[PDB]
Amino acid sequence: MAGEQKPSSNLLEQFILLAKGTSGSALTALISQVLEAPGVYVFGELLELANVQELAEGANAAYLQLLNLFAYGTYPDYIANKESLPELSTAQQNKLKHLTIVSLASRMKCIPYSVLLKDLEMRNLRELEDLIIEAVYTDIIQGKLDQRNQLLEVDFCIGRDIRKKDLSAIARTLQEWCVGCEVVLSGIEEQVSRANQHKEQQLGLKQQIESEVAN
Amino acid sequence: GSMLIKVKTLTGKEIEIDIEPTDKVERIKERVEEKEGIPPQQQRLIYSGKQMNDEKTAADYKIMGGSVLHLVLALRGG
Amino acid sequence: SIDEIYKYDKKQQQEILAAKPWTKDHHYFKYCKISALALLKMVMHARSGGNLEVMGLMLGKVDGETMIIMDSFALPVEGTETRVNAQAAAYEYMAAYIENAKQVGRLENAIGWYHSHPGYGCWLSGIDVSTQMLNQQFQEPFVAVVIDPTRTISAGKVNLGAFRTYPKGYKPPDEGPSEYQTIPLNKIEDFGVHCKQYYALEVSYFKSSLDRKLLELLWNKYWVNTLSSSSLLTNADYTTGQVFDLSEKLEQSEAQLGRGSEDKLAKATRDSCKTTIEAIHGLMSQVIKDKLFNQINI
Amino acid sequence: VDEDRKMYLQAAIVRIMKARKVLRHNALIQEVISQSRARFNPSISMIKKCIEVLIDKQYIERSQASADEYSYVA
Amino acid sequence: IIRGNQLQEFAAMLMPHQKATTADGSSILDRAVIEHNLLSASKLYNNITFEELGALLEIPAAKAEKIASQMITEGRMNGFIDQIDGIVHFETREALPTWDKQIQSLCFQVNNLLEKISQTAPEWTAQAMEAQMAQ
Amino acid sequence: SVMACGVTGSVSVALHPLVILNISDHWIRMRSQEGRPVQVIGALIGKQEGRNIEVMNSFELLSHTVEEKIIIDKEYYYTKEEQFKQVFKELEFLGWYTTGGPPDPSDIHVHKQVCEIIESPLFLKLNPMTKHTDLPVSVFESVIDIINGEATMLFAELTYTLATEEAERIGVDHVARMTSTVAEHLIAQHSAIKMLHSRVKLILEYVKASEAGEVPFNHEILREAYALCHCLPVLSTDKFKTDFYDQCNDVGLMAYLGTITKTCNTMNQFVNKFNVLYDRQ
Ligand SMILES: [Zn+2]
Repeated sequence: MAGEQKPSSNLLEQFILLAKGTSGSALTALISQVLEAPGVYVFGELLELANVQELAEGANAAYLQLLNLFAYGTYPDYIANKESLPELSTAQQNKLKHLTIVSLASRMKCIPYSVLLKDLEMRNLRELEDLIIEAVYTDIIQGKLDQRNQLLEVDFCIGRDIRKKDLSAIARTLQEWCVGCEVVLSGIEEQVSRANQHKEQQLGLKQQIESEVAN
Repeated sequence: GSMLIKVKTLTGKEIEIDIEPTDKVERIKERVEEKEGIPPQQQRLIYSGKQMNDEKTAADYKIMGGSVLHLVLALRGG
Repeated sequence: SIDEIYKYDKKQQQEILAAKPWTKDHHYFKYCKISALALLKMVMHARSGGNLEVMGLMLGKVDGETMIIMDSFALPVEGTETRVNAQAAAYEYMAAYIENAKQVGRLENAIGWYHSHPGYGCWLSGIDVSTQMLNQQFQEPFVAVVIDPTRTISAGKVNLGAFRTYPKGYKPPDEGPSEYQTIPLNKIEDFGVHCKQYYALEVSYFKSSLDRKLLELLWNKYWVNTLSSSSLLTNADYTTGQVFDLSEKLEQSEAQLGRGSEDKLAKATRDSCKTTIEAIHGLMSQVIKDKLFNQINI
Repeated sequence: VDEDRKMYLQAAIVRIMKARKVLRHNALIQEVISQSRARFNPSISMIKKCIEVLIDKQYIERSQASADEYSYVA
Repeated sequence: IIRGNQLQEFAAMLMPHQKATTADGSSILDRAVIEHNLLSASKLYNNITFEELGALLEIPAAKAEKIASQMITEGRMNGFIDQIDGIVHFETREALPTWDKQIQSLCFQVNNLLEKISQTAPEWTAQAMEAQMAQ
Repeated sequence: SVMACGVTGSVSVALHPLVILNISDHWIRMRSQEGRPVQVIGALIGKQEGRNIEVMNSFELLSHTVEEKIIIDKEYYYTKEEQFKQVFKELEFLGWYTTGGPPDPSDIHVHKQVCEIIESPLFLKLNPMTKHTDLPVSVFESVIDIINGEATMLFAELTYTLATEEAERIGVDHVARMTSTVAEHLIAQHSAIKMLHSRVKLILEYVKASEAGEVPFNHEILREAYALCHCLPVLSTDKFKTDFYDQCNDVGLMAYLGTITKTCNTMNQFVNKFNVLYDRQ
């Protein structure tokens, strides 16, 4: 319905009315069709509904595990936690791989190939850059293949998930560093209001001296 | 402008302009374009089958009131 | 009021227009009240003019002891700096404009000469000194409104001079500025022939409070553009032309001070320091952006 | 009559074409008609060819803007 | 980037003189498709070798670099090479280029979120406006 | 209130800032002529850069009162442009500014009036008689679509900046301050940065509220902040590191030569006065 970065736009009121009316096993079908929603793998205001709250910790408590994985966890979590979460499709298993990998490139300028080969259990170049190119092909990834650094060049990242909340701490760390660079640059500003304002005064007075030298 | 000459397009558009008896047709071009949007560099000023130098005075070619400063000029301006 | 000077009293303005104080003293006009239309298309049409010299009619008025430039700008033309009375040919512009400008209450009339020497000024050269002198004996109050486009590019300040040239018979009195300026070979001789036949007007600027608020708010989102210049890449070649020109000027300062254009060595030291300052401040802004955005470490 | 009129016209035509660049196709040919009202009745078509003749000599070029409405060159 | 029997059905769309095909056996449209294919790969990618990109394209690395040099025997190619190291290269566009890339990248990203919330919080738009007038 | 909520056009022109001042100046002109804040018209032009609009240059016009409506005296404006298109050919009539409250059917009407010289023109609204803290410029543009069986145009707003001309910027810096030239330079930096600073600070404020309380919990808030913190210092790369060694070494040896220029001019004057008093120059 609404439109910015998100999965298939049906999903919002789609799963609103689904969890509203589909519950238990109908809630499981709800979840199964939730599973393919990439840009919203996390449902903060969609788990706002008590229907998803019973989705969570109901029969599908493992699915709330998976949802928080999207919010918090990674696919390599599943590589360890192969049984904790609900089932996933190979497409969706690679989707959780893309979870952790978009989070990684979110971290670094460019994540190494071997990094995701190992954490995401990726064996070889072929499948590696297959899922890589499909991630970039989602257009989440700008930049290019950082082969020489054995990385992936990254110029732009679309938001992966809703990623339940460091939100407060996130925005306040943002406020912190914003103000920090601001104050660095503002100390510069007033050093400028010193120096070549001092340059104005200095040369003005020096020229006064030179003019008074005559008579 | 003391000299009130005519700048004429290929179709005969003779324009009344105030210039001087030493007024540069270099700036007479400026005048024709500042007056008619038709810019002067395809307002090729030709005098009697032979071009008028874009860098000259109108009166250099004994140009006067009913004299003609050729455009060949453009249509989109007009 | 801040709008008290934007008031174009066509009564008062055209009154002092017909006042002819210059025929009593050709040094009456000491001020030049300007609205920023001069700066507007003077600047961006000397720059958009590339290197093509231009000419025409300025909007304006007169106030007290003040010429007033409501307008000055360029053409998409050439030939100025060498035309026999260039400017005239663009007056057709406000041969029409001002006329039905009165239809909107722009009851102003024509006052001056818009122009630009793209890259090397806005003035009247040797043949245009014929222009300037003849026309000030033709058209006084007349001005040599002088600002250089590429000088105002690598300079950061608008050296505006309203140069009412000293008419034939009227010599520079106590106040003749006569802004000496480095001229190409075409007109430097005739500038030496006529460098001291003009004075400058005290060119002030007038506006509204809305004008100031608009410029501040301009900056208030242009600062992002400020940190996105990349102009060291822009005219590094311009710096190179200055390289050659400066080694040349030191050659000529050499040739002057050899045995015996005044003291080309000192003038050359001056201009060298100047242009180096120019390139250095360009590098300043660029290193500014660089160190800022490149010292942002995660 | 046909060869001497054609020669007289080539010169009158190039000279116009240098003076003002019309230059259009259609309007141009019409204006050409206007200049030589006295001479004789020309072909409305061949208007095309007319400009064509001047296109070759490096006298006037063909602009991008229209099949008509070209530009003057040289 | 679609593959062989992903559109071998397009064989049915083709024409007999066209379904009569080329010397190397990649038909006229096949290699056309490879121009198309690799062009996608090309416009995409930074730098790759030819055992890499040939196994990618299921084809000889010989052919890969070979007909690369042919792909520029068109002159529709842009990039550069090492024959010996057997590599082609993306470019990192690195600099001032990438600088303003993500400069105005963040500009649009920030203004996207700004006006998203200004429309989701036009009331809070007014409130933030109030506090910023205080600012 | 017949407006139509649409999309972009064909804007790109060049700018100088006193024509913004001539937005001011037409309002002052018609106001002094009528003794009242006059809802005026003015010939908007601007930059069009990809998907960005920049509504910049618009001076005095003719705004007649047709019984309630602002009116571009259309053929009057035709006269006017031919009165300046001779020499102002570097600028094209993008739209019209005015002065009043929000956009009204008279503003819609003269915007349509601007929609008759071209197909998709722009709309600007200024007012010194309105009551905002922002730079008073509203900017509208057009789609053509089908709704409720009616085929209609569509006019909606997009955001701008202002010109980037060198001497223009210098004049902006002065006429803002009107007194130190990079100071007269960096204050354009300061102004734009403070403007977007208010922007992303309002962002910061309603953001902080999100995590605080009573303000909507969305997952698309900070998330972008994560993107930002991975947008940190671009090009660590050593590429630009060498590049900037290059740049600063160039300018610095330039300055070194200028240590040359300065002290050599000093030296020549010294040799002069040495040839002045020690010698017969
Ligand atoms: Zn002259």
